[PDB]
Amino acid sequence: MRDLKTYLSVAPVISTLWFAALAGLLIEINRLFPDALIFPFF
Amino acid sequence: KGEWLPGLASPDYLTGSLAGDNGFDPLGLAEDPENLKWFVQAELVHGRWAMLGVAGMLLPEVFTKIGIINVPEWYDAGKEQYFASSSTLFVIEFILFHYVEIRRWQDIKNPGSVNQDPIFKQYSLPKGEVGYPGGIFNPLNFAPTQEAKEKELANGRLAMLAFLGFVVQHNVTGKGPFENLLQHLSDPWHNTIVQTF
Amino acid sequence: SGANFARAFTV
Amino acid sequence: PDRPIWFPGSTPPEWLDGSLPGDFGFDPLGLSSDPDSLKWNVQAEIVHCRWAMLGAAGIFIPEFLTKIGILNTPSWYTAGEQEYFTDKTTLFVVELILIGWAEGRRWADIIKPGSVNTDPVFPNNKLTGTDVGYPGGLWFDPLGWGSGSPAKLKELRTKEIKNGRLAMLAVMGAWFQHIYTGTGPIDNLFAHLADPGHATIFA
Amino acid sequence: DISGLTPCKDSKQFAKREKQQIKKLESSLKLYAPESAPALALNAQIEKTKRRFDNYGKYGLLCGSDGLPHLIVNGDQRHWGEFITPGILFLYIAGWIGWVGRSYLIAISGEKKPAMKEIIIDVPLASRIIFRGFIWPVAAYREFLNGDLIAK
Ligand code: CLA
Ligand SMILES: CC(/C=C/C=C(C)/C=C/[C@@]12O[C@]1(C)C[C@@H](O)CC2(C)C)=C\C=C\C=C(C)\C=C\C=C(C)\C=C\[C@@]12O[C@]1(C)C[C@@H](O)CC2(C)C
Ligand SMILES: CC(=C/C=C\C=C(C)\C=C\C=C(C)\C=C\[C@@]12O[C@]1(C)C[C@@H](O)CC2(C)C)/C=C/C=C(C)/C=C/[C@@]12O[C@]1(C)C[C@@H](O)CC2(C)C
Repeated sequence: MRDLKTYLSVAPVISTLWFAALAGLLIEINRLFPDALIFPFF
Repeated sequence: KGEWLPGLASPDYLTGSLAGDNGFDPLGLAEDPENLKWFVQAELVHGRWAMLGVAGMLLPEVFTKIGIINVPEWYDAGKEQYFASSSTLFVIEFILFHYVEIRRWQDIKNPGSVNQDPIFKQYSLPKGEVGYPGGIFNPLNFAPTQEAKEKELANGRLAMLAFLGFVVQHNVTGKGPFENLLQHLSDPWHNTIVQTF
Repeated sequence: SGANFARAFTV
Repeated sequence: PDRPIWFPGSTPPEWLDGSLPGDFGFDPLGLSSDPDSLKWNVQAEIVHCRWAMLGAAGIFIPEFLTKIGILNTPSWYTAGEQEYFTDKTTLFVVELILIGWAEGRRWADIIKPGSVNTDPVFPNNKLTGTDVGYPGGLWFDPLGWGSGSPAKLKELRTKEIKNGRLAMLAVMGAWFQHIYTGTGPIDNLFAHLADPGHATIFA
Repeated sequence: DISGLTPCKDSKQFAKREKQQIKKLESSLKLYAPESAPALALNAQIEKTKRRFDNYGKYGLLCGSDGLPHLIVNGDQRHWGEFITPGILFLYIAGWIGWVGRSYLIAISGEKKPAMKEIIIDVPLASRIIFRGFIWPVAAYREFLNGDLIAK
């Protein structure tokens, strides 16, 4: 289990999980708010 | 002293000597002693202002609701007309606050240096700790014990929370704070934040 | 053929 | 050492000595090789046992009673949809706060074993339990049956663990039966008992 | 208004473009059955187009002579949210990232072989460091005043 965690801590795997999570967040934000050219909150 | 979270070890630099020390610094801002001193003075003055602000924006609303005086809400005070234009009052405040705040900053930078009165040389302030001038600022001559300092710090923190709540809960709902409390007391289960907006 | 296309737009 | 195991004739893993309550040497995937992993898994299993046991009781008692004419409680699956005196989100928030306080206390106990055994408001109260996952004290052990000889304690813990495991399996079975078939679990049980031959999952 | 531009809720080319797009969609909508899934998809597309045009009109943009909105990065108070309001936000987030990375590097400078910690990240220390960037301006300003930002 120690070496499994160590391998999952390697650079490519951590990078791909991080980028997948970020892409999912961006995709969900763009789906919830369809399109926007300016910041209208303030 | 106490712990803000049981099962967690307090940071080393916070040794409980300062008034109101509970070892709460998860993000570790006060690692350097100079930062610690600066933030101590900030937490003092920031918050000594907030208590007065909160009392001023709350008590008149209660007095108006019970009906002795008719005073505009804390938001509409700026829209009201006074004896002088807002610009002149702002300039007067700017000059006076410039003077007093530069005096305080000079005291903080070099403790025990600006105690003497510039105009009347004979008068002066007795020596003390930075942030608690005492002397003429203490006419009733109360005892500056540690318990009083802890009480003041706790009240200041509560004032911070009260002011933030006031501002944000007016932003979401245009109704005033005391009227918001009365509305919630009308029916707690249908008038909370979740139920309405 | 319509159901196959609709499978993408279910949400 | 020579306790019965899940697969007779096989060798149990080296990290399951047998001192833990309710042990049978069942860990083919090696998910608890590290010690802290073992502690976390033990705590998670105990909490899951208790929660699933309460859930199984609260699902299978009212439904069986409603099979008789004693009560009229609605089905467990539609309980969330039925209306109440307040919107669901407010109840969720209140439950979140109330359970969050207790969960924070339990987590603080897990990280530091003996730091939350004192009542903060009135310091005269205390919790006498001296094991993680077994708080003891008057609030959680009013009858005092928790304290006793190590052998009896181990036996009682084994009974609790086995009941919890059976409860988890029963709860998952009830959920899957409801989604797959679409009828109350007692109705499925009676239908199976009437015709054990054809009244199966295959149908 | 500014630089000889027309408000986007008053121009006509905006409406003409909207009509052209709507007609283009409705031309393809007619082909399929009204109850079929492609009809629902095309109706959703039409609704999205109408909502986008209405939002653009209501947000106070400025179309040009040819009919498209124009961004103003000048600094006028009526366009705070066009460039300046988003940009500051970006900087904040961007600063966060940078700060966090820098901290992590220092956190591994003590050990004898930091290369192993660079190619194989550790999650506990990184998770401790990640949330310290929420207050990055204050820490950065204090470090700049103290003088620990620049090597000597
Ligand atoms: C880790 C944080 C980090 C930081 C704080 C800096 C800082 C800086 N960079 Mg460097 N850089 C980095 C990583 C970093 N870099 C990486 C990974 C590369 C290879 C792609 C480069 C290649 C590079 C070039 C080619 C140049 C700079 C330059 C600069 C300077 C100007 C700012 C700018 O132009 O950014 C430029 C930024 C980039 C092109 C990309 C950076 C984005 C990376 C991917 C983010 C950092 C993420 C990292 C993986 C986080 C791990 C921490 C986590 C484990 C907790 C500034 C001192 C410029 C200069 O020299 O100015 C004087 C310049 O010419 N950088
Ligand atoms: C001063 C203040 C308010 C002052 C208000 C005043 C004067 C109001 C005046 C008026 O009303 C009157 C009288 C009458 C009206 O007609 C006019 C106005 C002008 C409106 C608020 C401060 C408000 C200050 C706030 C809310 C600060 C909150 C800080 C927090 C929570 C920090 C937390 C942490 O920093 C720690 C402690 C440790 C770290 O490790 C972790 C993190 C989390 C970073
Ligand atoms: C906690 C739990 C678990 C269930 C169910 C839990 C299940 C099925 C868990 C299964 C785990 C398995 C199979 C693990 C296997 C292995 O890990 C081992 C052991 C060792 C490894 O070596 C090998 C592998 C294979 C990896 C269930 C809790 C249910 C609750 C509270 C239900 C509550 C309610 O009903 C009420 C009361 C009333 C209703 O109105 C509302 C709801 C909300 C519905």
